[PDB]
Amino acid sequence: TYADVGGLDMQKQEIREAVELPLVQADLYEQIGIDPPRGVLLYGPPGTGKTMLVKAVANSTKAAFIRVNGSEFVHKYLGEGPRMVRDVFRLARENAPSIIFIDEVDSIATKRFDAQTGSDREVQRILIELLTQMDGFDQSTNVKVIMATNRADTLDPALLRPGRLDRKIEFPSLRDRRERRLIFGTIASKMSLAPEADLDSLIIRNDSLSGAVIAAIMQEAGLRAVRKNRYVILQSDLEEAYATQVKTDNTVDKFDFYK
Amino acid sequence: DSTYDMVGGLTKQIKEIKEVIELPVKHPELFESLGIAQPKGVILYGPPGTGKTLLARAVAHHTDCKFIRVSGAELVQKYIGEGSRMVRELFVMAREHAPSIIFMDEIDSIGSTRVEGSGGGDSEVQRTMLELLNQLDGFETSKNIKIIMATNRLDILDPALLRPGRIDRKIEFPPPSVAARAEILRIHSRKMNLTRGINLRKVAEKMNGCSGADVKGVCTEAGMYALRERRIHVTQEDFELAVGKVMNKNQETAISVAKLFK
Amino acid sequence: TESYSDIGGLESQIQEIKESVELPLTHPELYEEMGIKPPKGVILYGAPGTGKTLLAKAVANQTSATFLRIVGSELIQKYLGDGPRLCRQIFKVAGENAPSIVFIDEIDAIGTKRYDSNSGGEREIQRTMLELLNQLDGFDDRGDVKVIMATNKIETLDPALIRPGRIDRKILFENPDLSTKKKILGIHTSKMNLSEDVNLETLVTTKDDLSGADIQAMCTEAGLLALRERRMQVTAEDFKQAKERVMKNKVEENLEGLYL
Amino acid sequence: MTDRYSFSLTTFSPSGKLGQIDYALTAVKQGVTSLGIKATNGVVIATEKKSSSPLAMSETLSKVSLLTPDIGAVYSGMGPDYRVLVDKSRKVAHTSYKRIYGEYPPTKLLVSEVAKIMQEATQSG
Amino acid sequence: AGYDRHITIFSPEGRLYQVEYAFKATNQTNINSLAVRGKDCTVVISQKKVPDKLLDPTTVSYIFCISRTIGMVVNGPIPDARNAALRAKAEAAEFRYKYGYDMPCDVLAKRMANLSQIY
Amino acid sequence: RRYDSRTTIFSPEGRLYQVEYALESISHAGTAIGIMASDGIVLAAERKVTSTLLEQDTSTEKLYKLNDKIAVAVAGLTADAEILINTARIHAQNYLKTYNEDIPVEILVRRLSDIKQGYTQHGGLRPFGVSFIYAGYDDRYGYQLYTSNPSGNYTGWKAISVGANTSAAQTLLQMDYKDDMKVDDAIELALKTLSKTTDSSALTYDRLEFATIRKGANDGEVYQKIFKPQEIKDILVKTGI
Amino acid sequence: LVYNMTSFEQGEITFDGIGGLTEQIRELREVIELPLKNPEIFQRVGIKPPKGVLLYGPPGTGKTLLAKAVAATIGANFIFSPASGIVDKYIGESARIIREMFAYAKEHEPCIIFMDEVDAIGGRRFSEGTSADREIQRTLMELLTQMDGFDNLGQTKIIMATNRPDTLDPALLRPGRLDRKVEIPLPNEAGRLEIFKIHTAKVKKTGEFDFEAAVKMSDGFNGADIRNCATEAGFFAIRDDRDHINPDDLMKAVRKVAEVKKLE
Amino acid sequence: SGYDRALSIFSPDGHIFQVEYALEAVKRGTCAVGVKGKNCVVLGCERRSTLKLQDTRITPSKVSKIDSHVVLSFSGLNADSRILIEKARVEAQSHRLTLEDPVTVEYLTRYVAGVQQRYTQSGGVRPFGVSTLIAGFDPRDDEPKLYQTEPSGIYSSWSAQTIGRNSKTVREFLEKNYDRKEPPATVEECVKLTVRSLLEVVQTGAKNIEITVVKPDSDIVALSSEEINQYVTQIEQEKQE
Ligand SMILES: Nc1ncnc2c1ncn2[C@@H]1O[C@H](COP(=O)(O)OP(=O)(O)OP(=O)(O)O)[C@@H](O)[C@H]1O
Ligand SMILES: Nc1ncnc2c1ncn2[C@@H]1O[C@H](COP(=O)(O)OP(=O)(O)OP(=O)(O)O)[C@@H](O)[C@H]1O
Ligand SMILES: Nc1ncnc2c1ncn2[C@@H]1O[C@H](COP(=O)(O)OP(=O)(O)O)[C@@H](O)[C@H]1O
Ligand SMILES: Nc1ncnc2c1ncn2[C@@H]1O[C@H](COP(=O)(O)OP(=O)(O)O)[C@@H](O)[C@H]1O
Repeated sequence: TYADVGGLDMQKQEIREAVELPLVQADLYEQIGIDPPRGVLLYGPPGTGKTMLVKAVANSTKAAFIRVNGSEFVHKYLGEGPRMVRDVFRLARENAPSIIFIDEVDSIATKRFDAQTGSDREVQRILIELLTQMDGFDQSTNVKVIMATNRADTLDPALLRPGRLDRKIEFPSLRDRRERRLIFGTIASKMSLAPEADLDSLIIRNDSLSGAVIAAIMQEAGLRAVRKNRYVILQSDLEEAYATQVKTDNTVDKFDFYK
Repeated sequence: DSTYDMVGGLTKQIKEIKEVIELPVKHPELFESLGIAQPKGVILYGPPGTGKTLLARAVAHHTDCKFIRVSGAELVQKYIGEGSRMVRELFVMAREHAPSIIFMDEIDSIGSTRVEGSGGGDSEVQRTMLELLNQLDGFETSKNIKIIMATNRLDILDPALLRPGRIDRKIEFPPPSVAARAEILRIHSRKMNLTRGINLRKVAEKMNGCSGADVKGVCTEAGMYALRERRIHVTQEDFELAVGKVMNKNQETAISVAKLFK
Repeated sequence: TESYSDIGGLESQIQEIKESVELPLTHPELYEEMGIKPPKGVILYGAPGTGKTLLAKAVANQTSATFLRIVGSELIQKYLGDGPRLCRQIFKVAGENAPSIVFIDEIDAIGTKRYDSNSGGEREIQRTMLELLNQLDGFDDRGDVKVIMATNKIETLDPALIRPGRIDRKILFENPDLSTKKKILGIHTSKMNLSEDVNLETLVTTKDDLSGADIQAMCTEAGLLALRERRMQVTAEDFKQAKERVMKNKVEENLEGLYL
Repeated sequence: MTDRYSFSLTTFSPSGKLGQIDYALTAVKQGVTSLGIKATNGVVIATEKKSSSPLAMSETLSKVSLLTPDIGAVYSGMGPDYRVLVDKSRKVAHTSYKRIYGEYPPTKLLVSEVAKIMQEATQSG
Repeated sequence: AGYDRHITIFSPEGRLYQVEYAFKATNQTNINSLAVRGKDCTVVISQKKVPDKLLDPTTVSYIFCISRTIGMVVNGPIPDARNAALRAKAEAAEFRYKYGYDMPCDVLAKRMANLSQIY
Repeated sequence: RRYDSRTTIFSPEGRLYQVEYALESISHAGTAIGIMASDGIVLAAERKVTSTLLEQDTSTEKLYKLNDKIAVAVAGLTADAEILINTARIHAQNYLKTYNEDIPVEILVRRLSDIKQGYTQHGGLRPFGVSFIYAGYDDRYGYQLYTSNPSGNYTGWKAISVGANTSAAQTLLQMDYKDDMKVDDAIELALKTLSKTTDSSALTYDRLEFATIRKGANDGEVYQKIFKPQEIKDILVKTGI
Repeated sequence: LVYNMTSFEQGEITFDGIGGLTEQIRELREVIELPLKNPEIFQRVGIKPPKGVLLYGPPGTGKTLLAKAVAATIGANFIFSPASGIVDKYIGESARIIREMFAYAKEHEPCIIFMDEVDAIGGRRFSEGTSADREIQRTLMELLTQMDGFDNLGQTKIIMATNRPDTLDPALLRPGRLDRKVEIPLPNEAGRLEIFKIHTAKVKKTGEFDFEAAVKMSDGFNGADIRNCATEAGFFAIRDDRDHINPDDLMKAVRKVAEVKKLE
Repeated sequence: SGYDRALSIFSPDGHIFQVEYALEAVKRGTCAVGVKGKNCVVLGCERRSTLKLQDTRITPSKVSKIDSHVVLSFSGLNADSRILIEKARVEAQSHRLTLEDPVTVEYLTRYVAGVQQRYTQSGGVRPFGVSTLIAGFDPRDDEPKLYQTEPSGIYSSWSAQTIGRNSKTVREFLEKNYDRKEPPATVEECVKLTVRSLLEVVQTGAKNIEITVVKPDSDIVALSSEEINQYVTQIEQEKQE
């Protein structure tokens, strides 16, 4: 949930008002008289903590909710992809007010080059199944979309405009110390650790990190000690762990490849 | 539905649409007296977020004819040789109601240029609507049916579609001028509030020709920078704030220092 | 429904279909006098906007025989084994209704190379292309039913059926020359006023790389373009603005100007 | 998602660009950082080194090198295409400018020579 | 797709592949050696595997004393190694006759490595 | 099978698709303009990039020089452009020391173009993608202005341009030009075009450079003036951007 | 049944009637048996139980006999998904199969996977045919999200067997799961008689013992070698209709059949 | 197929391809007509009126003489035409040097074809995308003659011939009018013969033409823009209706 998430002090706010506030408070939007937004987009590299935030929103929405990752769309028999896509948006407006989540679209949301194939030509019209729905003759005022991607600079601009994605949001990089101190305190505090607590010795390091690697180090450090016929606590000799979270050394193609 | 007061931004284009649509229906007698032809459907190309689909929902509000729609790729189908059946069972539903406009929002999924290594049923059902528009029985269908299609970039397609005889006009929806950009603010603002001592042309002239739909984004967003603070009313500096922002990121990835040339 | 006296241009092209279809019903004693029987088959190349379908519907106006209506995609079916029956149906009934004609159009939908695919549906057309062959020349003669097939591109398509036994002449069309643009223009314009400005032998001219179909758009696009000026009849400069428009995005010789 | 024109470097695409020089630069990124600043009285150059095996005497290698007493250089990219480049460079400082003008080159008439060592690579396939 | 059967082609991600195959083609002998310095000296060992029983073991050797005060221990298959040890036994005439004295090791590696760069 | 993999192949349609794929490269390049008029020739420029931490101030990019008489403007690739001018600067001097006088401008381009033809057929080699402008003065023909093309054919123009969006810029030049302009009619003309068909709204002094030829040498031959920034930031404000 | 055996959780092959290892098998004892035995600690720490493992190395090691065997000790359902036999030329339908099994595994209450030759997933992508290689990640990437989504179960374990480790470098998929990656051995010369003691049992052969077997087993250190030598050495005592083995047939067997096990 | 992407292989019909694809390039070029009277030769051109920015001080010129008794005209593309013109005039002045004697026209014509034969035979080379023709008089005689050349490397001797756009209209035309039963005598009918021949292409533009003729005794003479403008009218003067 929200409290289970660490340092999203900024990003956490924009969606819990772009999703929850309207259905709870919409008369005040039109008390001005404007149309609120419909779509957003969450672009940042992996492990930066995006796919889990919606799962927090899933716990607290009091609406419907749908999970479709981008690879689920395609099949071998053409024509059925889009009707599956049409089956979605009709299901949404039916069980309204509802919203939708996608965990990846870079297999779909692309630049629409000049195709000369069936594969590269059939993927495109899938994308067209979205555009003719998200803004065509038949639209509505209950659906909202939560896109997602590990990166967003290639998917076509025709998808990127207002009416479609009124509020897209960034994510931090992996070298920003403030939240790093906030995550270790978060994750570690959820369980019981040692008094010898050299965690203000690890944050200071220059290394770049995600929210995913942190789940690795603090778990596999919880592995080595629990493996020691012990009961709870994790010894301050987890120096194995941090250095065990050095995957660049485990990449010979990052060791003896270009030279 | 929406209406023609809302599609402001132009008149030259829209004043060319019912040059072909409204006249033959209401008044063919002069055109039968003059008795020359019958100009059939139309295409309108332009970049996205410009008002293509918008004009096409309005016109239905101001037509008096029946107005059939097909959204993106609801004709391409799984089994074989019934996509065509899904077509020829369309037009027969039109001729029942002799005045019948149709509409298909996008064709670049269907009507892309043909090849042999791939592209099957879709390059077939295109190869019979292309018959239905101007064939023997198409001459029968050619009486009163009118067509509108709204692509994004037309070089992709065949010429046979946009070949005249069936496509007699090819309209451009370019991104606007200052006064065009300036007005549609009001068309997306008049609901708002008694905006306080404000100009809106001094800000349009700031934002050079980007698109139209973007302007719907600044206005809705500007109120939102006023919505947070329980400031129901609207500011000036919130506008040139937002428009100066939301296009920055659009001008963020355009840079590159490859420079293998000069 | 249309007739002759509505084309003017195609003369080198039109004498054949006359020799295939319109004539032999009249004076077959010509062909036998030599000891000869006319073609069983015709085809028409593409180069669109040049009057292919127009020609076929003309002869239907005066043929004194049974005439048919097919586009290439009505043949195909869904149940995977009923398509090719349908072809034998239309040919036997034509014999029952002989002397008869057919017209299969845009058959690039059907006619393709033996692509040797892996789909499961694209096979059931190749068989459907094949009973035709086995029907049309095949094993046994069929009588006096004639084919007038059409297309828009053939330079890599229509593999094997294009041969004698099945088709005998290959008329081709292109965008006309200067000489034909003269008389063809008189066709459409022979109901309007043409107040005094005619000058037509400079209006149309070479380097107007246009079609034989766009002209009627130019003809009709002008009249209303004059109507909106509250002037029903027409002048020259009505047409000048039109030709300025419709020609605009046909071609661009930016890669030319090198062969100095 | 590129094809049929990065195969070589002597076929202009319709878009009008050469094949794989754009892709050589892709490694230049993937090498270590570097920098240099112009002051009003001097100039600086600097690089780190992520020496793979710590057992290496890191002093032996030198990212930086000499060209003259007055000129110095550094890269950010592939290694072994540097330590030959310099000998191919300072050999040119002598035979080109020095022995027909007496003294050492300025920087740009020493950099222009480096380029003519480079373009001779992108001449053929 | 190309990109692999030729040397002088970069991949679009930057890394070429053909040398990386040669970096991998060293250990077809399943041999592992070791070197270590001293206070005034240095030593090199080398594992041996002569499974068949008809090889005079004295001549099988991945060692080539190229000249005075130089040594070399190789990996990779033997024939390519001789094709390198020769060039070492050639330069040590030249650097002596051309510049006067014996080659240090560091130059001899710097020189030899430029040759394998040119390929 | 399409006919582009080598420049030694005619197409069945009778054309050499590789060469067109070079003449399109200059479209990526930066604008260049020249005007021919009474007193002397003028040129312009526009750098492709105008960022902060690189000095285009003293470092000319688009306007090299070939002799005190002749100066050029350059486009396209940069590595395949220097060697041309470093050939032209040789051929001229190798025309001087033998004939003891200056170069006629027509011979240079005739000799500089027919080598680009040499890199069009004989060998599987790249054609040099470059579109020079030539500006200079010879006595047998007075003032002169030529233009090149990486095929190898030239043309003696009056006032033209190349680079990004020249097709529109010509339309801004075809109809609003007068042969009797002295100098500054061409200047406010020239600088007005680049102001219209640019990429961004800066028009900063760094973004562009000018040059001139002038017969103002009173019975002496000729002068040049390649303007420093202080001579061109003062003129546009003196002209009304 | 449709797909695989599933072992009915009790078909009790001997994980110790084998000449394998004690360290590795005890390394696996941690990640599987300890929680399913003893949840009182992972609960006490709150760490979720582990996420799968890799077992590299080429065959002969027995890197599939232990797997279903220890699964038989705990009693889960053992199945297959050989990636060589999962790829399908069509655009989708390589990912559908992934989606069936994570679902169908959960149709059963416990279930564990044995993927093999998974390099078919983890390819270097040297061809770079974007019509294909854009899809290769598409089906692969679906695995990453189909595998650890909402599944908070302690029953659905994962295994991936991968000969040729590190051939994959499109993505090493390191962070998070794969809580072990066992340093697999080969059959040491000491383990030979540890292995020959296995298959030799259930025979009346006058012993058939020797120390000339590991020398024969030298470089033929693969379990199939010993399975087959005991096979064909069994076929030579009957070559003359004898009654019991002689150990010379073993010294004959491994010497004369590891030939194919060393040249091809 | 694949038989057409080189110069050193034969299709199974026996004929090479890259050569006669050149004949498709030359078809894309301008006209070039020539006629011989009884004692004088003429030559034409489909000059263009492109735009009002080429210097009227220097009109272009297809024609290019090599010596005072020989000329040359071509069509196709100009770059590959510039070379052999320079290898020609070089070769002629050598024949004056070595032999103290001018060139028989047949000897010249076999030198230009003697290069169009090697530039297709030995690969590593592209042909000359040009057809040409020769015109003039032999020394010490009035014998008129013109020869044609084409990139296959063969030389013929027509009496009238053309190359390029709508040549097919013309080569049939002169057959309907020109004939050896009545060979013309002097200029004003060879020109009155020719200026009408161009008209299939010229579409009534007289800023789109040039012309030359030939002398005995090693001379030539060019021609004006009004000196045709009357001939624009006598040819139209017959066209009263
Ligand atoms: N000039 C305008 N007048 C009114 N609305 C406009 C105008 N320009 C943009 N819009 C807004 O932009 C949206 C329409 O986008 P547009 O129709 O240009 O894209 P589209 O044609 O629907 O894209 P596609 O049809 O390719 O999916 C609407 O929300 C509309 O309110
Ligand atoms: N000589 C002519 N007189 C009148 N109209 C002509 C003439 N030639 C062509 N046309 C026009 O061309 C159109 C027919 O084009 P065409 O015959 O190519 O159609 P088609 O057979 O379906 O082929 P396509 O699919 O390429 O259009 C007609 O609508 C007609 O107006
Ligand atoms: N702030 C955080 N606290 C704890 N775990 C985090 C945090 N951010 C990310 N993670 C971990 O990273 C994973 C999410 O990866 P993510 O970047 O969302 O991949 P994707 O977006 O492709 O699904 C989660 O499983 C979670 O364990
Ligand atoms: N450690 C071992 N001890 C005894 N037999 C073994 C051992 N390892 C493998 N085997 C034999 O080899 C077979 C297993 O082959 P294996 O190497 O697991 O194939 P894969 O590696 O493809 O799973 C078993 O039937 C067994 O008889």
